[PDB]
Amino acid sequence: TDLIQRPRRLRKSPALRAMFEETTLSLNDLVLPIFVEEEIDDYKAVEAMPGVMRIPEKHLAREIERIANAGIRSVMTFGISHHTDETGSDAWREDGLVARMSRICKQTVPEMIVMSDTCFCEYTSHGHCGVLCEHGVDNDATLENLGKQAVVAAAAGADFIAPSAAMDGQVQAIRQALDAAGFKDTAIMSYSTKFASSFYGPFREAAGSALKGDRKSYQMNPMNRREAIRESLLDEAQGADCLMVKPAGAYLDIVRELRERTELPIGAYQVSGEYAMIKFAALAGAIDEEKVVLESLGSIKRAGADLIFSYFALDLAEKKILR
Amino acid sequence: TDLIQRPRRLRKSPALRAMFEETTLSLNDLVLPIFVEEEIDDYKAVEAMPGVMRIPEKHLAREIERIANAGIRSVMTFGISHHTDETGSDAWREDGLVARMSRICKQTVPEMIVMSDTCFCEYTSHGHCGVLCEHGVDNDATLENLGKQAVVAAAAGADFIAPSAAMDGQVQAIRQALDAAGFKDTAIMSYSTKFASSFYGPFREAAGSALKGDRKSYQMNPMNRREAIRESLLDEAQGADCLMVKPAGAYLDIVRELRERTELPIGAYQVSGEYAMIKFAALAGAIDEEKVVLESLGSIKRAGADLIFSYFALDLAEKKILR
Amino acid sequence: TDLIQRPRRLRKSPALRAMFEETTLSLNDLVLPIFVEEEIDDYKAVEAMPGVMRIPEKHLAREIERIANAGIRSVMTFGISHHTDETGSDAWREDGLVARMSRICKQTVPEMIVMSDTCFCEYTSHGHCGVLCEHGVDNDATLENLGKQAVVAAAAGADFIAPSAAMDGQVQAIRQALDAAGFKDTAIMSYSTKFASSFYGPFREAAGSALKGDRKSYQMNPMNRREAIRESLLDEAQGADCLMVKPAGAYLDIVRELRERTELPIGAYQVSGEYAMIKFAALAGAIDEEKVVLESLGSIKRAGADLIFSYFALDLAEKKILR
Amino acid sequence: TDLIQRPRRLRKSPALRAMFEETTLSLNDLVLPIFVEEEIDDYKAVEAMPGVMRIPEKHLAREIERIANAGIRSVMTFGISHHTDETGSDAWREDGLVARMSRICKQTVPEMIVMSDTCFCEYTSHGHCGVLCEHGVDNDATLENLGKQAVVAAAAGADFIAPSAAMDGQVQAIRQALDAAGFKDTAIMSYSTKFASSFYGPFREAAGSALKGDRKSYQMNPMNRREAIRESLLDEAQGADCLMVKPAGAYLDIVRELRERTELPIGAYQVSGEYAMIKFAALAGAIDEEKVVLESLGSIKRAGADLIFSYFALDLAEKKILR
Amino acid sequence: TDLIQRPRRLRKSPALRAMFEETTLSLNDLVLPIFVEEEIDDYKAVEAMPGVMRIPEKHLAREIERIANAGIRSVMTFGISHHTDETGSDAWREDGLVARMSRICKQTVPEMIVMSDTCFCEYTSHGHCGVLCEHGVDNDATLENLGKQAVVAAAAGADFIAPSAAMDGQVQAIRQALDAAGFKDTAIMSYSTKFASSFYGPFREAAGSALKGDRKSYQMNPMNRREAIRESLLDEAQGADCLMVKPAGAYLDIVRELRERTELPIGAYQVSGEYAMIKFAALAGAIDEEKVVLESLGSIKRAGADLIFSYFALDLAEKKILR
Amino acid sequence: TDLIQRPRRLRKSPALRAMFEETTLSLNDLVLPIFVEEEIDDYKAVEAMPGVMRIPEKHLAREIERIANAGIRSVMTFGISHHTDETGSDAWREDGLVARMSRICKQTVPEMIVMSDTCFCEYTSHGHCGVLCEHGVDNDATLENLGKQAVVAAAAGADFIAPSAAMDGQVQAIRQALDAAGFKDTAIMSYSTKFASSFYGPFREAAGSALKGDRKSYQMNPMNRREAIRESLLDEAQGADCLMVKPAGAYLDIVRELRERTELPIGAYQVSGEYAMIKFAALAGAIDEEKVVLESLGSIKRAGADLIFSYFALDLAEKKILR
Ligand SMILES: *[C@H](CCC(=O)O)CC[C@@H](*)CCC(=O)O
Ligand SMILES: *[C@H](CCC(=O)O)CC[C@@H](*)CCC(=O)O
Ligand SMILES: *[C@H](CCC(=O)O)CC[C@@H](*)CCC(=O)O
Ligand SMILES: *[C@H](CCC(=O)O)CC[C@H](*)CCC(=O)O
Ligand SMILES: *[C@H](CCC(=O)O)CC[C@H](*)CCC(=O)O
Ligand SMILES: *[C@H](CCC(=O)O)CC[C@H](*)CCC(=O)O
Ligand SMILES: [Mg+2]
Ligand SMILES: [Mg+2]
Ligand SMILES: [Mg+2]
Ligand SMILES: [Mg+2]
Ligand SMILES: [Mg+2]
Ligand SMILES: [Mg+2]
Ligand SMILES: [Zn+2]
Ligand SMILES: [Zn+2]
Ligand SMILES: [Zn+2]
Ligand SMILES: [Zn+2]
Ligand SMILES: [Zn+2]
Ligand SMILES: [Zn+2]
Repeated sequence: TDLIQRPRRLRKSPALRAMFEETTLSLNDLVLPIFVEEEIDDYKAVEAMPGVMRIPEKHLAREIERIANAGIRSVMTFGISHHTDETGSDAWREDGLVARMSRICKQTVPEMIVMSDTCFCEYTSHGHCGVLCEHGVDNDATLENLGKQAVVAAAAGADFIAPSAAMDGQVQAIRQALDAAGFKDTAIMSYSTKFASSFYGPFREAAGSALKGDRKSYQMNPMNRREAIRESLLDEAQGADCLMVKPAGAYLDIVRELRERTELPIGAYQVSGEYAMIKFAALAGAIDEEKVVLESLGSIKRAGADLIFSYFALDLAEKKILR
Repeated sequence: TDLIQRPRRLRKSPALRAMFEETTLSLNDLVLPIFVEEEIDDYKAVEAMPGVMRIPEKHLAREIERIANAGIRSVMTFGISHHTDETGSDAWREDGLVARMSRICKQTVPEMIVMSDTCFCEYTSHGHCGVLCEHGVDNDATLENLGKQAVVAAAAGADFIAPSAAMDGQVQAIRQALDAAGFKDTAIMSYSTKFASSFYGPFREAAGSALKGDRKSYQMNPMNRREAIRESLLDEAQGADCLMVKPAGAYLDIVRELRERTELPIGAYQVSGEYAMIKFAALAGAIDEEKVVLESLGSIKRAGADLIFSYFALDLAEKKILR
Repeated sequence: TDLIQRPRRLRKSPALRAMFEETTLSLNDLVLPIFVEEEIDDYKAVEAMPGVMRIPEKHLAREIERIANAGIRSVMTFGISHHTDETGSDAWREDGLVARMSRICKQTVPEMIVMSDTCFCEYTSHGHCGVLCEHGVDNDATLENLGKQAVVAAAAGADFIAPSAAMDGQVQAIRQALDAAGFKDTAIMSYSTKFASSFYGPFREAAGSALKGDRKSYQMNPMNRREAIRESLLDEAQGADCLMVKPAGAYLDIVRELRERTELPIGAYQVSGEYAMIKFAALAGAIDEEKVVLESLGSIKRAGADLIFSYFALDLAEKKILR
Repeated sequence: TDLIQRPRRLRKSPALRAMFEETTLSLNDLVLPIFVEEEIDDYKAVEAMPGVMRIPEKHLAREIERIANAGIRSVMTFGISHHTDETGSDAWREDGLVARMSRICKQTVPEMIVMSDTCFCEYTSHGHCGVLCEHGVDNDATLENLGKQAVVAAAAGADFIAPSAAMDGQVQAIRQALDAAGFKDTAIMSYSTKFASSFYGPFREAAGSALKGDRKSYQMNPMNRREAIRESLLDEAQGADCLMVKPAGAYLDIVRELRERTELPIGAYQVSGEYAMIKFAALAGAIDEEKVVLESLGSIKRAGADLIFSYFALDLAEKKILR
Repeated sequence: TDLIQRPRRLRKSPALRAMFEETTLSLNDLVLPIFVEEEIDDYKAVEAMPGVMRIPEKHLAREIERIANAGIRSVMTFGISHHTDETGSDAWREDGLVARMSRICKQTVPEMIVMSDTCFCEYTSHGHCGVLCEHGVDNDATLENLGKQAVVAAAAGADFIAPSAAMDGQVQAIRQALDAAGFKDTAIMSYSTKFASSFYGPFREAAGSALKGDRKSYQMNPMNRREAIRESLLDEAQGADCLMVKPAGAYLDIVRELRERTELPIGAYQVSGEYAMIKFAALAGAIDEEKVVLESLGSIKRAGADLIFSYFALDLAEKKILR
Repeated sequence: TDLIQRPRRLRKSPALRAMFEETTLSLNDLVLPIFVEEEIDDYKAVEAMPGVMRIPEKHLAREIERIANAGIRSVMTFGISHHTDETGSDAWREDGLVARMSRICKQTVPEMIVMSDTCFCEYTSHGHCGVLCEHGVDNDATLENLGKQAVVAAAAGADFIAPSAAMDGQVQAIRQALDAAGFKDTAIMSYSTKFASSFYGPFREAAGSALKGDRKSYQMNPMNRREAIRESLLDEAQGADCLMVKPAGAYLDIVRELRERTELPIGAYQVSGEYAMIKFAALAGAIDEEKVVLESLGSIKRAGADLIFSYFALDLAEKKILR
């Protein structure tokens, strides 16, 4: 045949493929989500997320040291509340679970970058991400509370306040609140593009969010690509230090489009449902877990993500699979 | 607070979200991959693909009628061979499994759009997609054979010849051979950007591909986004009627980038590993299968895919979930 | 003051800066240029390149093993000739220095990616990169000879034929000659954009190029950015597998502009003058050598280079500074 | 051979190359950095920067007249302090070294465009670019001081206040301060994109900055190209009259990307380490200093810089190498 | 008022404006059009072009020496014919005026870059730029003759063959004829975008073009900007070494649009009508000639022209106004 | 010859050329500049602008009726002052020449769109466009006065206030001033991109501006294309209703670049020097005035101008050359 162009020439050997690989994945690209349950004794297994367990608050010092020894540079904290109410007020109490998870992490490992999930669905009796109303989740009532929670977590040592409530103006609210309390240097990792996904079931079981309905009046429609970009750019305008796309696995088109529309770092969340789909397919012997995990995380990097939130990070770190 | 812009305004009710949904998915967007096994009597369950089964050649006429009655408009045929050899020559036999699958489908439902998968990994003793040589898979020898296969599948009635061998210049070779044989109107559905993915294990089980090594010397590197675009644009230059990204699920950044680089239709293959990942977490109770399938297929459409190859297509049709 | 945007927030600690670093450099990005001198016994120090030495052909098998063991994946071969003449014909001798360098490397480390520098300035009595004529360097006569050289270097095992003669149509000539001789799978690493730079003095000393005038009638003008892009895009049109910008150091605007104009891999040559500039200020105590080398190579990667030709590569490998 | 396109046609002679040269370099493109040491008698040689010497304040009138007679249109002043303290308060004293270097230059040569380096690393006991804190260099404490120093240098006659502290909001601070003191016409040359480079060693020896640690908590990461663009555009937003990339030699990709993102003039700093690398390689006889200097400065122009800060400017001017 | 942005800041002095000037004009940018009349003894003044005169062929050797000594690097030759006929055949006579003008210039100043105007309007009895037929000017018959003219001007030493006949495919015809005759290195300066302008009256007077009608059936419509770009891009596709916009003065939007659509060098012809307009208002005392000429030529450079054909070039050179 | 593409096909006849002409010029595209001298009796001829005469204020009613009867839709007024002082205060007197020229025009012809030139160079003793200072023309002292003049001309009936002072923030100043006085509906035609051209000599003689020096500290440098765009976009930001490029003839590249950077209407001024160059070349019989005038104005339209200020408009209108 007559072909000047033969893409296969650079695919002949492992060495050639290595030399021409366009995207790299390292441990530094990973942020590890940790679930911490207050007022409890033993680690609790999360059924829907094989390998994942609620860390007892009294064992957090031990765990964050373990995580840090594995090479993990960062964690995103999620608390399981034993003090849920109507407005999730435990979250903004100077000594509530939110403040303490941060405090225990920063005090045990000063160099650990601690990102504090910032919401109310794990602390409200109804399970919704804010103050409920005859209306639904009240946007501006919630903004006030997010700002209050932001200040106590910032005071507790959190490096990033990561608003995941999907409230309009959330970044501005929190930016205004941190600044006024003297936390002008505390960064905001905004879950800027957060879809009303059906992939969060395993996470709600693990973080114990008591929601019976859905989050469609605040988390955005999965189908809306132009809206997804607008969501994140409104947060860049508001001062966010880092932007994010969640879920990440089935939204790589969003990640890539966003990368082309901002100079800001972009995080991407490999959600619980993705973790779950890989784990159960591997358990059924249908796929090779490690190859599938590396290809998955690699694609997220390829699409333009600077940071990836992944429940596989520790195992990848300890088993020296990523360095 | 004072916010003029409130994305949440159009999220208040199901009616508002329906009005403002940017992407829609119909039954028409789906192409159904079918496994046909010659010389057998009972349908065989594919263990790695819960719900999928090999159709006995003797029952193909009944199954294609069933699919057509469900409202499925197109299928992609894959055969399980009982006559494999070194070069997979049964594939270009005027009456081999490949020609017969097309013949039966088109004779049974003349309006059925039949896409014939065009390779050899299912017909070779070594399980590689072409002629093995001291070299590895010999590109040009395989081009010769792919052309011969093309003419007999077209001769049997295939509407599209779909090369999945990942050989350079495969679209040009198939186009010349078809035109020369008087099949200038037969279309080419090129598996233009086809990654050396770790997500095809379930498929190889279902199709009986006898491969011990890998396809890394022809299928392309998962990490190479620039190369991915170049792979499809080369096929556009050689005459493909339709391009394709495979896998789809973890490659929607690629689908989006390609959509913006061509005016040609783009197919996306929701591969066996993606199907198994959904099926197995649904069976373990971790996710809602239907919600996850529709969100996954919807994402593929949102990223820019015009057609989606999906194993869930017949259930979606029969359960009237998509019309 | 009141600033919402504070770039300094992600600069506070080594961990934060590591997380947000946009570019990374690995050992894999580097290609090692090697000088091999036939008919000699002792390694010769190149005075202008502190630390570099000509490898005796008799010791090449030992040095290529040493480089391969350091983890270097690829080399670019340069010979010092003891059999120079008017047309540099030893370069296309089935058993000349050029063929032998490749033969030895590939025989010794089969997995070594061997790029054979393809020119004549090291084999001609006049030191010009081709056939001298009343005219100057005769483009088309040199094209003929470059093709012949290509086939014998491919015949000896070179993985890439790297034309550095700066002759028009050199990639097309080399591609036709290779294909015709049955080397359709041999790749071309074109020195596509190669400037008539004043930074090659150390290299000419090390390679023994016997040139009294300059190369301004073939190598291109350092000031011509539009022409630079056009030079590489022409080579893309002629089939090059990889393009290149040489020198790299003072031409990262060119690397960036080319990166945005092609999907092809781009190499960048950190030339001898750049190496000498770093080596000599490091020896005078003016800078920290290691910090400067890594920042320089990192910049080349940041600008868009996929591969970097660098004389510092073996020290970087052995001192485990890059992996 | 058959080539319609022959790039070499316009390279045949010096006249042709001259006619088609795309980029030009003149003396007007150069700004000369001068080091002035107070309370001293003799010129002090800078070991790390051969040819460069600290000018005794009492000899500044003589030197700026010499510089101006050579054709140099502009200088950037750097003072060596004999009055260093905790906050570098000498810099904002109406008669401190900063104010006097400007005053002596503008009064001796009224047409000389004087740019005043605006920072504190040459005036602080610790050597850091601002007010130190338990925290590190205090951003907003430093902004106040930069504004105060800006007003006295502006009052002393400086044409450009050139903030090189790498503090967020620095341009706004200084713009606000000059305006309020009635210096609304005084321009700001912002070191808008200033990297935490390893190429400043020779400069710190010459300007005597007493820093033991590093500037990584304020000067930006060398590897971050998207961040580099954002840095400069934030300064355009803040009112800067001219933008700048420093270092310039190994950041030509940054210079070019920035040129494409703003209508503003862009300066580029050929730093001390670059000056040093060229001087020591030339001293070792490895390169031709003049050819290498002109090619270096030419590339900076080629990449998009309107002005170039260069320690070679005077010699280039006196030796009538550039006009 | 409160304005952060004050463009006036960099306009305060001649030194500041010199520093920030974005475009420069040198003697090197200019090409001098020369009129040579065979069989005459005295230089003839062109009334419509104050200052321009026809050079007697007998004095051409003296004038080309004069131009070369002024520092002019290139000329465009135009002959006044005493041997005109129906097809302008003296133009392709091995020893006709066209060949002789080149011969004399190149023999006298070998380094002179000689561009030979390539047409027939100066050699035909009817004054049209080619072969007249029942049809009008016959495109393909004129292509034949333009090729023959090309080879004899190249044979005489012309560095560039400049077709100004406005015939379709003229660059391809001239390129084939040159290559075939062994002139593969002769360049083509195509008058690629050449408008059917009303500004050539002075030129026709000076060149003696005997035309009674117009050139509207070959030269293009002044109003057609899309067509203008298409005209030059077609010549790029046919191999031109350099493109051109003629006239220049009232077409700088075209120059700018073309600059952004090609990487090729672009010439711009400051035509006779533009020269006469400047000369006559300068003579009537309405404008300052020198200031207007430099501003006009500067504008042409600012718009993107690499070379400018200008009748003012020798005065500019001799009066040392441009170097 | 073999040419699929023949641009000449659509040039064969006047009908074809007419059908495919891309740009049109009509009378509606023209605004006519008128000079009105107060306290005088007879029309005064402008020597430098043949055909142009100062209209005696007492004859303005007659002239604007004549102009309006010719089909002219608009005029730009310029007054010749008999009451010049230090600040040009006649311009903001409720009954000064500025207010009266507008009043007489709008009252005689209510439908006439009257644009009022808004500056001080025709009313200041020194001839500069504003309040002089030890500094030069005081920007903000001038802004106050421009606002005051804007209000009286707006009150006098002017439809457009056209600031031609080249003061920073001029549009904002005037927008603020008109709004506060209740002239929120009065439009601003900003001479947004106004170069320090050498083409205004004839205009200064006609409008009698007493300037001995130059306007280079406020009108912008002719060579600065990026600055030219920034000038106009700052005015769009400030609220200008229409933008403008002056001069227009030699700045068609600017006009085209601006057209691509804004949705705003763009005016272009065919200045006095252009008018003068065409008139004197025509008088000398060197060019055809009408063909040259139509081609000139046509090019300005072609480049992107919506409106053209032209001294030829009335003659073009009366002679029914444009309709
Ligand atoms: C290409 C890849 C199959 C393989 O490599 O085995 C042709 C079939 C694509 C679908 C595979 C799947 O669904 O996993
Ligand atoms: C091209 C230029 C070499 C020369 O002109 O002598 C091939 C080698 C590139 C590397 C030269 C270096 O490292 O200086
Ligand atoms: C093309 C047009 C000449 C014509 O049509 O007479 C070749 C010469 C261009 C320069 C003409 C001028 O300077 O007016
Ligand atoms: C976003 C929404 C979670 C929810 O429960 O709605 C904040 C946490 C994201 C992680 C979800 C996951 O991993 O599935
Ligand atoms: C920027 C930072 C200098 C430093 O010492 O950190 C201000 C001066 C730039 C010149 C540095 C050089 O020339 O090396
Ligand atoms: C702009 C500047 C005129 C000046 O005299 O500086 C306002 C009027 C423009 C018309 C000038 C002309 O027609 O030459
Ligand atoms: Mg939001
Ligand atoms: Mg392919
Ligand atoms: Mg080339
Ligand atoms: Mg900054
Ligand atoms: Mg043409
Ligand atoms: Mg302005
Ligand atoms: Zn929540
Ligand atoms: Zn296959
Ligand atoms: Zn060479
Ligand atoms: Zn500093
Ligand atoms: Zn002609
Ligand atoms: Zn004025």
